Amino acid sequence: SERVILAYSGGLDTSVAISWIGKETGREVVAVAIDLGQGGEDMEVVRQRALDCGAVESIVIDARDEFANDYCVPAIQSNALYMDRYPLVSALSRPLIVKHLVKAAREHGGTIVAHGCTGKGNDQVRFEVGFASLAPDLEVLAPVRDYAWTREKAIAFAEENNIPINVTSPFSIDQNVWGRAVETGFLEHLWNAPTKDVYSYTEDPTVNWSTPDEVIVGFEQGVPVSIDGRSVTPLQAIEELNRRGGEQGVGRLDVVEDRLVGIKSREIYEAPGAMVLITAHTELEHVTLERELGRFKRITDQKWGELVYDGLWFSPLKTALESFVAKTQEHVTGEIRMVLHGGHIAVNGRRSPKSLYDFNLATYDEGDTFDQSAAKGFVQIHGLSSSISARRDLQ
Amino acid sequence: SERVILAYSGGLDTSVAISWIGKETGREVVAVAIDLGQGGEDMEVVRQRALDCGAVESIVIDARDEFANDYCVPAIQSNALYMDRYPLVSALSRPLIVKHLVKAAREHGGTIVAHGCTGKGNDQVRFEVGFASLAPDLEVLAPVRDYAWTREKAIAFAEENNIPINVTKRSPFSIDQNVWGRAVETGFLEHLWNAPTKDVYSYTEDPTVNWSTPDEVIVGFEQGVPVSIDGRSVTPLQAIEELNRRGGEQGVGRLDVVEDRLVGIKSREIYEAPGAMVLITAHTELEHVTLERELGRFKRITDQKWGELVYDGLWFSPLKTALESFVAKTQEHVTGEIRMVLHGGHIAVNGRRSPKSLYDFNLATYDEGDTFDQSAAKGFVQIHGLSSSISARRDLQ
Amino acid sequence: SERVILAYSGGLDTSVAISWIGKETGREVVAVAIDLGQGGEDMEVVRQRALDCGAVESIVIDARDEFANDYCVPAIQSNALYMDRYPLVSALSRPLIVKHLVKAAREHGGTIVAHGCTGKGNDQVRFEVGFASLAPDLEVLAPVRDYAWTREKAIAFAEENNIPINVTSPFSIDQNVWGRAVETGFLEHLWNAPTKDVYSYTEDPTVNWSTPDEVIVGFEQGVPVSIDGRSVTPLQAIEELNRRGGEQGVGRLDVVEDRLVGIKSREIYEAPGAMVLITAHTELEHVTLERELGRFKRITDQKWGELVYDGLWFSPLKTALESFVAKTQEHVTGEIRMVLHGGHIAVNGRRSPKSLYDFNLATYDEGDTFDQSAAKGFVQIHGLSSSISARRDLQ
Amino acid sequence: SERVILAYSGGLDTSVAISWIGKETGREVVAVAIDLGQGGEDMEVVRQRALDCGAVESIVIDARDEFANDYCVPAIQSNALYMDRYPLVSALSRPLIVKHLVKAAREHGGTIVAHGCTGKGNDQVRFEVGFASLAPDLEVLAPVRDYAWTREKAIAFAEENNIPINVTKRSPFSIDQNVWGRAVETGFLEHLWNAPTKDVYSYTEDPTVNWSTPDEVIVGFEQGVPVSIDGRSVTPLQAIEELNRRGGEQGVGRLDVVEDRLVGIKSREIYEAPGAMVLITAHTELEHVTLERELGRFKRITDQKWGELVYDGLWFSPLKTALESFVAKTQEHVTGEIRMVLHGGHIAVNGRRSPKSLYDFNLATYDEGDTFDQSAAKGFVQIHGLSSSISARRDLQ
Ligand SMILES: Nc1ncnc2c1ncn2[C@@H]1O[C@H](COP(=O)(O)OP(=O)(O)NP(=O)(O)O)[C@@H](O)[C@H]1O
Ligand SMILES: Nc1ncnc2c1ncn2[C@@H]1O[C@H](COP(=O)(O)OP(=O)(O)NP(=O)(O)O)[C@@H](O)[C@H]1O
Ligand SMILES: Nc1ncnc2c1ncn2[C@@H]1O[C@H](COP(=O)(O)OP(=O)(O)NP(=O)(O)O)[C@@H](O)[C@H]1O
Ligand SMILES: Nc1ncnc2c1ncn2[C@@H]1O[C@H](COP(=O)(O)OP(=O)(O)NP(=O)(O)O)[C@@H](O)[C@H]1O
Ligand SMILES: NC(=[NH2+])NCCC[C@H](N)C(=O)O
Ligand SMILES: NC(=[NH2+])NCCC[C@H](N)C(=O)O
Ligand SMILES: NC(=[NH2+])NCCC[C@H](N)C(=O)O
Ligand SMILES: NC(=[NH2+])NCCC[C@H](N)C(=O)O
Ligand SMILES: [Mg+2]
Ligand SMILES: [Mg+2]
Ligand SMILES: [Mg+2]
Ligand SMILES: [Mg+2]
Ligand SMILES: [Mg+2]
Ligand SMILES: [Mg+2]
Repeated sequence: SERVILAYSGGLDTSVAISWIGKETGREVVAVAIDLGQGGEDMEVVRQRALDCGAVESIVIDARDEFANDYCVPAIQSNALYMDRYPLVSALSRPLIVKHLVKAAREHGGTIVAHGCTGKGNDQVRFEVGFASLAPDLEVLAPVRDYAWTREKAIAFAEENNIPINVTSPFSIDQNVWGRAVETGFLEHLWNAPTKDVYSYTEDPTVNWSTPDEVIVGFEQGVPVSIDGRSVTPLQAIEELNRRGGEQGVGRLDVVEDRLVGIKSREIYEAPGAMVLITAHTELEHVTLERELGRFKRITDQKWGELVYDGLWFSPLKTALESFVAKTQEHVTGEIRMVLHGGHIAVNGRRSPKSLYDFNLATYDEGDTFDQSAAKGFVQIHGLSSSISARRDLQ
Repeated sequence: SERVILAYSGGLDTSVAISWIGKETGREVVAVAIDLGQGGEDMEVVRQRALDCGAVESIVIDARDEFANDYCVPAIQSNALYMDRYPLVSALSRPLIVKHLVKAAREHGGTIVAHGCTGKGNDQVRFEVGFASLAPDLEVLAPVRDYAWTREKAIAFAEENNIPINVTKRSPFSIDQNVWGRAVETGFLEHLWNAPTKDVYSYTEDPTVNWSTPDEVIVGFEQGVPVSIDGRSVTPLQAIEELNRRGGEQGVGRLDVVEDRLVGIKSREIYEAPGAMVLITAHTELEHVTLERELGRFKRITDQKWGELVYDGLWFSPLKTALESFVAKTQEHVTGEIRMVLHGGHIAVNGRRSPKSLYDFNLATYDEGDTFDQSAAKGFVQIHGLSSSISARRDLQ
Repeated sequence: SERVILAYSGGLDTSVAISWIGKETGREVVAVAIDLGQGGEDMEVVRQRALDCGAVESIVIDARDEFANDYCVPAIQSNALYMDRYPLVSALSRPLIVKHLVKAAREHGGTIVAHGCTGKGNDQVRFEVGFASLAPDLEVLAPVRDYAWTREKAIAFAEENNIPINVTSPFSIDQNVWGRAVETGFLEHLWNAPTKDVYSYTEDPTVNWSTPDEVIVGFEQGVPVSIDGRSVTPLQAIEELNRRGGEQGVGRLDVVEDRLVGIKSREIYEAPGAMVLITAHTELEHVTLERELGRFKRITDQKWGELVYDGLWFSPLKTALESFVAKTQEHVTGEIRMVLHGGHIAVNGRRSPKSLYDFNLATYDEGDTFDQSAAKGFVQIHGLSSSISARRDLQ
Repeated sequence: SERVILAYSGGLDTSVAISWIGKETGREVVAVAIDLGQGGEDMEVVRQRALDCGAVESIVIDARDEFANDYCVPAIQSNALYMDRYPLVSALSRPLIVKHLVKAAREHGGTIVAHGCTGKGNDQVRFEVGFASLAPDLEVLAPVRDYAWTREKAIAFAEENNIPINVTKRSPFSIDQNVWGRAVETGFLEHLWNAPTKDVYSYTEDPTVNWSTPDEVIVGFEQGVPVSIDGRSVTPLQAIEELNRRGGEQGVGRLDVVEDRLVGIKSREIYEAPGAMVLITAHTELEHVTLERELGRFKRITDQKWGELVYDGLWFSPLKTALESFVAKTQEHVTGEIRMVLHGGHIAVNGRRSPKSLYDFNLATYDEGDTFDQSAAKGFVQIHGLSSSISARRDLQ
């Protein structure tokens, strides 16, 4: 029916965009809001807002389990830490939102999709490269980037058209079950430290002095499946570790990162459950993956994180890396014990039915099975090519 | 006089090895003890012990500053973390010991060098590849690996040959320590479900002890070298020692790692490296402010490779040497200060400043001073996504 | 029955080894000879020789198709060129020989396997790492390396025990359907050029002046499946291109390579079919694989070739790379036209039903669909981070 | 005087662009023509044409040696082959043109630089990223991409404004050539099942022509720089030109490539680069003789990355610059001679010699002089294979 399908968050800009897009294009607007565990307002209140702001149809998709299962678990399996710091909090959800917006377009006669991203962020890239890969036939509208859009203009438009919207905190927040990101003007200066007011997912790391939390996280083929012996879904694992890590101030990040669009920016993140899961998963790989496979997998972990940050979730390199990763995870099964305390994650135990750790090869005790007679010859040949090079250097 | 040059630590085993090597080879032994900040017994007491055990010469080399400057600083510049966990505590010192043992051989007429490493560790590799690179003419003697030299054989030899040595009780800990960090291996910790207890720690206090007084510290670098702490100029050795103290008081740098040995097996070790972890963390944060994006992405690859080379006994290899040329160029503008809070066993960055910053407030900000030209973005996104879009179209066709 | 299973090539050393191993160990010997297309003597003549030299059982395994399908085709799919020169001629067959020797051990009550490799080559590594991965319970005997073995000693042993064996050319040859390797004393000097006598698989590149051979090689999901429109099996593809490439002197290689055991050595190879197949497969990937996937796949191609050279065919990194490769090959389907002439392979045509080449995006003709309005903005942001770095450098 | 500095090739389009830019901007134009060995019209004829078309100044820079020394030699040292096919013919010259255009701007009071690249090629990127790095104060004008400047608009403008220019017939070939190689694009070859015909070639003869007389050539390097041919000393430019001639006579360096443009599309191009391919082939062979194994493995990674950076318009990027520091160290011992036969369009190596060789005859040989200690091999194999053996055991358990 030649609709515009709007990725709808419930905020001022996308709410005004509904009738603004209607006027600019002459088309009806279907609002699509995704529950990723962002909390705050009930999703029905968001759904209703889009209707009151002129959407012909307004839908909520509960994608929390899908987000955990199909986006967060892959990030865990590639130990994804952008800059070796950031578990891709905002980046991971964008391809999922894209997927559902395309699906909604097929269902509701949409020929255009729209998003409210700005022109100096990464999110525009993640949305628009995604749309171009999944549905190039759809026109993509970026009203906030491409149409001389300002808050004042949006508010003036809302006033002129009696749009029922709240137009009344200096924090720019993005949160979901995987983590929370905070931008504020004060923190754009790199010598300014964050204050307690920036935080929500986590308690101050000083709170629980005599009550550390020791937790055991179990994985089966790279997927988190248990906490302290209790079976859990991936969403439940993330939520429980968000709570337990958050109570210990774990996962507070303060990062200067390279945006794909050419600039550095400073951001604050809270990602307690994510950091516990990625740390544990890494420790389990050290127990279950052979040396040279592990060395190379640190390269593919890094590449994967870059691809997803760079808006290339749907790229063929990312997809092929997933086939590599799936094979590596076959035996990544076992339990990792960590103490959560003081904002810190401290591993102190591992066990695995797929362990490559061999006590008898490692021990000096009576059970020692390592044949040391091999070592002299190994060292001689291991060192030979660089020895020959050194001789030449010195000649 | 065709001497044996012994890498001498002062321990019972290598002490009795001096006398034993003398009888078994008929050669004179020169003991060389290197001060790397291992503490323990005074070096002169160590030096004398070798003499009393039959060494014809016994020397001590104070290499603490050389170690910090020429080994620890390179590790900082490559953010060296083996397994992404371990800043190479025991690995770093080995090439420096090799260098000095070779120098001692040339000066004291040595034709044989000896070490006390075992046959299932990495240190044998680091020593012997080093010797093969720096001085292939020297024969290498490894009594522990190749001639079954044990504590028992040593205690027995010293009693049978009336060697004036005091036999110390056996420790449950296998410990290697220097100014850069401390490594602990115990039988109990060979079981991966056993957690360490407080008795394995020495360099660091439990995080709970000084919990009430978090320590905010500023570390300054110039061209990738640590040069100041809280505004005070320091040498690299002083930087390491001060941050060992301050991080140690906060329980920072406690590591518990299952690592891949080059000799094909996994093993579990405890490390304490408070100063090293503060320096490497701060250095990494400073590179995020001062190195361009794609240079940074590739340097994480070379950082990893460098750590592997040094772990694998390849400090002197031509790839390691060539990576150092790459690293030196990258460090030219790695100058600035990083502010961190040490608390709870954790290092928390909360500030950066740099006269070489690539951060541009006006390009990043949303305030009135915003200079970012957003008109470029639509086109950038179209072309950045185009090759994968074409691939997707083919996939779906 | 506590047998030794010998990897049996039919030569002097392994023939004498049969009764020598029998005396040294007191065990019966099962000889296992693999047909990899090495030609020369009929395989039955080889089988019979082992019996006459004292083997209790002697078997021939015809593994030519298996070698092509399961070892050569993976090498094609990773464009495997060691040193960017050598398509792993001798390296590829070793894991296959290992596989069949282990199988024979299970069938014939073998507790020991034996091979005739020397101590300064790569082949000992490929055999023994393979045995250690597939069957660590088997003792591995290396009589030629570990038992003070010399040709004179072997001949003296044969004389003393009346072993019926030929004990009478200075070439050290290893050949199979994938290629031919030649070692000779004269060529151990790097300023010595090879003479015509070193060659067998290929004609001199000067022969066919006015009769070049244009060939079309077709692939389906990375597997060679046609030549000049004719369907072929992978073995048939290799054999036909060996012939056609060989007639044009294609695939003559002269390489200084790094052995895993620490030394450089000089070797001559003939690999006409292999080089045609790998060249064509590479050209087809340039047509069918997206840019950044191709850039990364050149890294995995190199790593794969190193792993196989280094005796790590069965390693978990190699196996995981195969999962990566399998995904990349999904659309590597199409035909590559090349001229074979003068020792050279010259591509001059491609076609593919899975092509990523878009004529209309590339052309300047009337059909041009490239939107150039995007380019200014792309260049501005692509260049921004290094521009900012340059500004800092210059300040 | 707020001049426009025009990267001037001498072609019809940019010639009329001079006059057109003058009227459209009211600014004076300075034309800068760079001699990179493109041949064709005499540079002074080119220089004069710009003046006749209204340029206030017209200069010619002979950059042939600078190009060989500072751009082609780095490409040789990184064995630069884009797609593992293309030695960057057109990509290499762009940063050198940028440098000279910036220098000309400073000298002649230019505030604007202009180029004639299109919006779907790589050259726009190489020019504009270059300008943004070297001289961000300069405005960049791109008439072809941004102001619809075409041949037709040029032929029309020159007739309407009485411009004293001779209008040459359109070529079916889009050609870019310099001393390093030649690139040809034709409509016919935009179809991937069309083979090139003899008329697309110029730098090289058909391989059949001189088939009866194969050319054996020795190329010598010193620290990775080509310095001799058949014993005769040469400059890098002389090396390139001589091997262009000798390889060209044998049909060497004919390339036909489907490549990935940075702007997201594939395209098909023909190249002729006889001298470049001989030099890069020889340089690679020499590294196999003079660089240690693991250094060589990693350098194939940096070789690939360097070629990508330069293709992608990132010659001036800090990763490229840092890789150059890595490369310089690797080249220290890349000294020696490589003997090849040029014939049949093919380059066939058949000899190497080097005073810095890592080849050791006695370690390799099976003759009586054999020095390889085989007793080390069994142990090496046991430990080399151990981690994958343990993994296999777990897999099978
Ligand atoms: N949960 C969601 N469901 C649907 N669309 C979403 C969701 N989250 C984000 N988006 C889309 O992503 C765009 C960018 O997200 P964001 O950076 O959160 O901007 P916003 O929500 O529009 N403004 P703000 O109130 O500042 O967060 C939004 O404009 C929406 O179009
Ligand atoms: N500071 C040093 N100066 C000289 N040689 C050293 C030094 N530290 C270690 N070595 C050498 O390295 C070998 C292995 O180190 P280590 O594992 O510390 O052995 P050890 O000291 O002999 N045994 P232990 O008493 O248990 O520490 C020693 O046997 C010495 O040969
Ligand atoms: N086709 C095969 N079937 C079985 N075993 C084989 C085969 N090819 C090689 N081998 C084994 O691989 C070992 C090394 O191969 P090679 O280098 O060919 O040595 P050889 O054949 O024993 N001596 P030579 O006559 O010089 O080739 C041989 O000794 C055999 O044990
Ligand atoms: N030798 C040179 N000296 C100066 N500027 C150059 C030179 N070669 C190329 N350029 C610049 O690079 C741009 C693109 O190169 P090219 O593709 O050769 O364009 P053209 O020469 O204008 N068109 P054509 O006549 O078809 O070759 C040219 O328009 C000039 O601006
Ligand atoms: N505060 C925010 N809204 N941040 C959104 C982006 C977060 C992070 N910089 C990313 O690119 O993924
Ligand atoms: N406890 C010890 N002595 N450890 C020494 C070795 C430490 C560490 N595993 C290394 O290889 O460098
Ligand atoms: N002439 C030979 N037998 N060569 C066998 C080995 C060939 C090659 N150097 C490899 O390691 O694979
Ligand atoms: N025919 C041409 N003018 N080609 C110029 C570009 C050549 C090559 N594709 C490059 O990007 O460097
Ligand atoms: Mg929002
Ligand atoms: Mg990493
Ligand atoms: Mg010690
Ligand atoms: Mg043979
Ligand atoms: Mg390669
Ligand atoms: Mg031109």
